[PDB]
Amino acid sequence: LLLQTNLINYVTSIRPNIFVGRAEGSTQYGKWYFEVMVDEVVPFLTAQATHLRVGWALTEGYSPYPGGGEGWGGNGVGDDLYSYGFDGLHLWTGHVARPVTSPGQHLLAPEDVVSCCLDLSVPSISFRINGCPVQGVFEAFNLDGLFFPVVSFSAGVKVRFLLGGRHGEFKFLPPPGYAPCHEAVLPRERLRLEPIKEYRREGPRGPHLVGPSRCLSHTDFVPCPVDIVLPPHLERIREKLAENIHELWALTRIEQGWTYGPVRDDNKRLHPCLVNFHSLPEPERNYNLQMSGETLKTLLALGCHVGMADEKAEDNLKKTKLPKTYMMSNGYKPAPLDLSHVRLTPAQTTLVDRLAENGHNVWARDRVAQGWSYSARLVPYRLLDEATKRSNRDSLCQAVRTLLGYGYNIEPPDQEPNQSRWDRVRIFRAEKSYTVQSGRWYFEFEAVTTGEMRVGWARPELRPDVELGADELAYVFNGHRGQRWHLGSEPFGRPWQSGDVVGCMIDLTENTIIFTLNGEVLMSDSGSETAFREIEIGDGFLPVCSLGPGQVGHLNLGQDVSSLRFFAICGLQEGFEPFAINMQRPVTTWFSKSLPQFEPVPPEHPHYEVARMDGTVDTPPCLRLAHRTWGSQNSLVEMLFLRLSLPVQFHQLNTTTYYYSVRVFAGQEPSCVWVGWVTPDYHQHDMNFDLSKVRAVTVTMGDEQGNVHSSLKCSNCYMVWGGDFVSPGQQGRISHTDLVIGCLVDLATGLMTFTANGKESNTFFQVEPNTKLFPAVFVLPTHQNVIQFELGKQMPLSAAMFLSERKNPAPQCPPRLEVQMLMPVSWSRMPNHFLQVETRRAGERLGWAVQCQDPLTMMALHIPEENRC
Amino acid sequence: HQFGDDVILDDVQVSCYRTLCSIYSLGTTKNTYKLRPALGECLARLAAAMPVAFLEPQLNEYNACVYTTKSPRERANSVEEMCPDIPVLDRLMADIGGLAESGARYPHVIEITLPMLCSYLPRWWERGPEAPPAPPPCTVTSDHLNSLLGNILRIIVNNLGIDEATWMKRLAVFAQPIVSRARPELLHSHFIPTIGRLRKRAGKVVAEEEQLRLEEGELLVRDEFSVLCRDLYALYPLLIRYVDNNRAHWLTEPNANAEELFRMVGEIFIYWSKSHNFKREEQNFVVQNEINNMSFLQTSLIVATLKKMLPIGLNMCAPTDQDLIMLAKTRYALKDTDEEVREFLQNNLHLQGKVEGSPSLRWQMALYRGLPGREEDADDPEKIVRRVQEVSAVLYHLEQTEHP
Repeated sequence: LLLQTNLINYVTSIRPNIFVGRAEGSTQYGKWYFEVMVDEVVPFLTAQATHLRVGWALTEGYSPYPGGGEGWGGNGVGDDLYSYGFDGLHLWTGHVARPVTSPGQHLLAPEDVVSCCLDLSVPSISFRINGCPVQGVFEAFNLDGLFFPVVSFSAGVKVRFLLGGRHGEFKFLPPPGYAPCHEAVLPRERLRLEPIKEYRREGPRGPHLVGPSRCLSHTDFVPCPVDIVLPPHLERIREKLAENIHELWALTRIEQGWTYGPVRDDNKRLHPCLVNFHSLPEPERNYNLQMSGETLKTLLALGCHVGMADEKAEDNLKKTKLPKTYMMSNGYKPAPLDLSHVRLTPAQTTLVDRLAENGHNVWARDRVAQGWSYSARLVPYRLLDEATKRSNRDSLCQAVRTLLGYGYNIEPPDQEPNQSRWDRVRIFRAEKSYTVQSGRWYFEFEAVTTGEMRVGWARPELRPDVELGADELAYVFNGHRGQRWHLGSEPFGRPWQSGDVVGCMIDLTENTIIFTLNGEVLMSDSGSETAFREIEIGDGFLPVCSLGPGQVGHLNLGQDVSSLRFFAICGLQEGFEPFAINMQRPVTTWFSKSLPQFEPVPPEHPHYEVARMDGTVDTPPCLRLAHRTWGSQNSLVEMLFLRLSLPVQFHQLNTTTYYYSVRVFAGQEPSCVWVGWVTPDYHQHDMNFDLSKVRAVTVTMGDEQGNVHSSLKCSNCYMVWGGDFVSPGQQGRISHTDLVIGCLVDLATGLMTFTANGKESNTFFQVEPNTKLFPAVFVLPTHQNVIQFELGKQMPLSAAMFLSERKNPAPQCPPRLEVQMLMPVSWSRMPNHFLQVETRRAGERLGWAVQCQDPLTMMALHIPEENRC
Repeated sequence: HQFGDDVILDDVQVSCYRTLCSIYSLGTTKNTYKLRPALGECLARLAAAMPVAFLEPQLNEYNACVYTTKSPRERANSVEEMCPDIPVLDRLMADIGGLAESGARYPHVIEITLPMLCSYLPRWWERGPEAPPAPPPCTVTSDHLNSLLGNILRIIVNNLGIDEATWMKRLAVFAQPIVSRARPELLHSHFIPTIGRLRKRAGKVVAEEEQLRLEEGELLVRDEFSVLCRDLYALYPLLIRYVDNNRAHWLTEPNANAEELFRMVGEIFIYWSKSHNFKREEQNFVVQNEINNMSFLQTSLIVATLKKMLPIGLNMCAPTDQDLIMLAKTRYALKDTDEEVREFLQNNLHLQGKVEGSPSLRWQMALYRGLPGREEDADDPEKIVRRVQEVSAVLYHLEQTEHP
């Protein structure tokens, strides 16, 4: 009932940048192997424990911010449902204890080896340790995102993550097929361990705020090549192109030093293709004409224009010089067309380059998808290697030079004219305590890289999920687009390079705001100095910042004069001063988390309204939803829920086990798995707009059993009991819960496997009806099994909620029960002192050693009902 | 659009350069034919579209830009034979240098030949040598631009005029990009003596009217003030752009010469503050010329000079004097003399300080000791009250005229 407090240590993790995933065939045969080494114990550094875990990481569920969590204490690697790892004696997936029997049971002792293996075909995550494998696996989980290795760590550990590249000597051997990054893993970039979704990094001069990281090709490893006629003019010009590419091929061969011969040899460098078409072998002729015609088809695959031009190829014939350097073994030296007067054309060159990439895409599909050979292959890429891309671009550029030298112009069909973002621009501010009700101050900002970012001042009621300056609650300036932002972004300022220390400024004495560039005052287009005159003070303002995706910032708040870069502004001569004049501490600052964290419905949200309908004898009390019948608010389907929780009875079998089923009007067979342990799960439901009353939640069924009631009279939508850790984001929801524990035994046939982790344990109402509207849907799940207290012929929901109406058989709706709706984003506050350790070169050498020594802690306000911190 | 290099190569160069051959008669002989300034403006636009670099014809043959491209036989025969009487730019430099000391009235060739220099050597300095951006650079030095610019200011200094002049406007407006580079040695060389000459343009000359007031005399001195106000608009719009590109280094490095400029231009503003007739004379040219005075930078240029320099002059004074500056602002409400407020502040020198009482103040001059300025050796009481004398009256007049 009341709040609780306890000390708590950090939990932090890092990743190799080793991305994999089950694509539509270019999955790189789903086989890699782990390896770890630890050279420490440190069981109790200061107070609690050490938190070493190792596991997988699927890129979607993870923003492990340092601080609160979706449980008790910190974010365990394993706490989220999208987390599969292991401690040394037991494992956590979805924040559940699950010990496994094995020989040599202990925590992660010094001088031990642990590893794993994964298969993308069938979901099978199996682990192993020194000496023998562990008796437990995972299976039956969604894999619609990537995967990569991770390692957890609290403090006081000096482990090293021996990968396998050159120094990762696998003492415990892999099975066949699992290899350390063979074909193109580590794509073009040197390996380097990284923090998972960093938002603060120390620089030499000072800390640097970091924006969100884009999805590094979260799916679609399989590429998108372009995807049938034969006119006569195209026939003759492609025959000419076939001759041109063949003579250029012979030119490249003899330039390499490849003479002509019947058999293929490497020392003598023979090849039988080195003859003109009048005596070339027929398969070579067919091959030549085939990819020549395919190249022309790709050139006009889309609606590209082409037509009559009087056959200018014969009109303007030119030929390249022929010294003895072009002399060929047979005698048929190449005679390329000297059409070098073609200068360039940017758009069609780029289109031909990506069409060459489509040629590479289909080539890689033929090599891997149908061939599936081994390089003792190459990934289907688009911009992996610049050298090979440059070579293909040069070859196809010579091709384009010949094509435009024929005199055949081409242009795109329509000049070559945001599906799931999940990561808005991250927003930074100070707390409300530092609000400037009245005064006149100064600060400045620096950013290493130019991009989408806005700096200025703002009122302290900045709701997130709104771009800065899109509403009245901000007066930021954005330079990259080059316009000062408010309700109506008027033009002002200019772009600015990687530099240009921006000095923001404010004066509440005369109600004026100005901005600076390169330590110099900025000028407006309208013949004035930053026209924000006549601004109401209100409840004061405070500095604010933003960062685009992948950008970097550096907000020196002016704690001392010497740290300021320029400070060459006229304000120091007069009553103006910096912001952060004299504090013992730095300002704490605040930031926003894209955690899809629950929250209550606002009282007067403009589109949405609700009602608590009191009951009668005709019906018990009911919660009624409402919505405007237009609104411009037919947004994504909502994730709503009722406030209070319901733990299952006890973990004490038939003593405390419960069941799980759903009934609409008769006995359906969903067979949702009851968990059996305490495992608290909330009410939950979803509903898309219909421009009507939508629905109305009610508590009913007071005769002999507990039962949710869910009326609906306008559409099909999801309405069944949820979980507790629910935070999937906002999208059209289907089949997003996952995971089944593959608990095993030494015979590898253990009868302890159990489907679980009902994060969204919701049965899909898409399947149950199929009829032409005007329905009377009264879906009603039942989890409260209810032992019969005073059976006596004739168990409401409310008896189980409050723990003071168990004897009460009638239903009730006290005010604490409230409908509540899921925000996508909410404010937060970072620690003043980040974990200074875990900066041991981000992997030094001899398997990328990482060092962590010093301790640092929070306290907590762990709510009992909500299970966060 | 910088298309002048290539799009007029073939005999349009020769045809326009023939006009350059005939330009001598427009100034050498004068029967009746006024249009020479407007003709000089149209002439000055040719230097902006001057592809051939004729500082040295030999290096021009070295450079890619008319004999080199086509066969020179077809052009027929020498590049210098087109204009054997061409003015060499070094010889033009010597010509204007000798003519600067004389400075007689239109010197008629200054109206047409001077804008060649500003329209061409700024246009070609970045192109050629002595300008960090493969053939030899054809052209001029940055010091050449500095030297001639010293002579530009000297030409305006000598050509004061007594009743009339209507040529400073185009020349000052045309010579905008030469002020952009403006290597900092010229402040010591020319601008401080030149502003001293403007101090001599003040000092009982600007105050000619008040001696007569001890109506006809006001009319006569107003007619002389027409020449003065035109001279202010001659010197100021070069000074504004120079101040914008060099105020940062004046603030960071405290320049003594800037201290003298601050008190001099403040003296000009003090004369402007009480002189209603000078304000009316200022009102004459702004409405006659119809200058927006926005792209060049109520919308006065004299107050702009004061306000743009005022960070530098305030930066010279220490923060400890700020309370005494407030007291001095109250002192000038009594309309006391300069010696009266000077001595009344000097004898009551103990009123300053308040270091230990206010920590917010203590942080302020903690910076002031950290500047390149030294400890209390140069800042004697006499210089301190001199700063009080200037800035207190400056903010008094500026605060009154702020209210529109």
